[PDB]
Amino acid sequence: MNDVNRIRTDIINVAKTFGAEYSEKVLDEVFQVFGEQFADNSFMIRTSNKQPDKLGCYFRYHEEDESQLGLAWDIARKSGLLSDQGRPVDQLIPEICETFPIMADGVDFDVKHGLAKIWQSIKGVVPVQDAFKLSLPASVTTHSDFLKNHHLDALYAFGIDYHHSSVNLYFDTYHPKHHTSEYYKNLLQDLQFQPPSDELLELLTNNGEIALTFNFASPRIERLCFYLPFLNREAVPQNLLNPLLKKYINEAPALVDNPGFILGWSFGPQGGKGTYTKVDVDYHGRTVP
Ligand SMILES: CC(C)=CCC/C(C)=C\CSP(=O)(O)OP(=O)(O)O
Ligand SMILES: [Mg+2]
Repeated sequence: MNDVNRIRTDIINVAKTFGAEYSEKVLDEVFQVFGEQFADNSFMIRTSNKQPDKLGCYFRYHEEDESQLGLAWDIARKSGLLSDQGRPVDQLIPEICETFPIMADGVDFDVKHGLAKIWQSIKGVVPVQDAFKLSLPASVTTHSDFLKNHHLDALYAFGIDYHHSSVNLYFDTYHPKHHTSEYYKNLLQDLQFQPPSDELLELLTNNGEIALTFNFASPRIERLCFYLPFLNREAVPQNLLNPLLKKYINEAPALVDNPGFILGWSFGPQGGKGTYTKVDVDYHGRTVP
């Protein structure tokens, strides 16, 4: 119903409040094809401090209704919101669906630039080596031993970023080392990424998902991401947050009195790009639990 319009209104108010580059011409075209999937599925609105003074704004949804799997890529292609510009990421979603059983779908949207990402989550966990036969970046295969050595072993999902022509591999935290802070300090050190704070190293002991980004332009792992859920606003560690992101924890729209959040900590090479914070609000309240 109006549920689509509440959502669209909320995104626009979020961008305007937090200084995110946005286009309504682009938001309209997205909502024409997808607005109903935002009302009917697990749905989150994200901001990130990729720049210190201005948050960018994204909105995402996951489809887990089995009968609807693949519909998102079909309607993104058919609608024209995702074109096939020949780039190496353009074949990845078709390759994934032939190789693995798919259990959930998702697409990510940039509020200025439109459709940014497509997700596929495997039916179950697979050894990351099973992915090596895809046209993934060469940096996945060349890092097979690193992956094994840090138990980034258990692949469960893909993100295909058509904006940055990169690939996120998502790993389940199966190993007892994945619940010790020392592991995350040593992983980040082995990558020569920005070391994390002590507050975050303690929180990371409860960590749930680890993601790594590969791109076709680089022989290097580009960045990694840790993710943690938080049951409501006040559960979120205020001290690890940009005053703009503290604000977002307090004002972010939801269709529920006190929504949960997923936070993401992206780390990149020390002294470079890729080390910032992502804040997703559980807009229906039915995703973090
Ligand atoms: C829509 C759902 C269920 C989850 C989306 C948010 C989440 C916790 C993880 C995947 S989004 P992410 O990999 O963090 O995107 P990038 O930072 O790689 O651009
Ligand atoms: Mg659904």
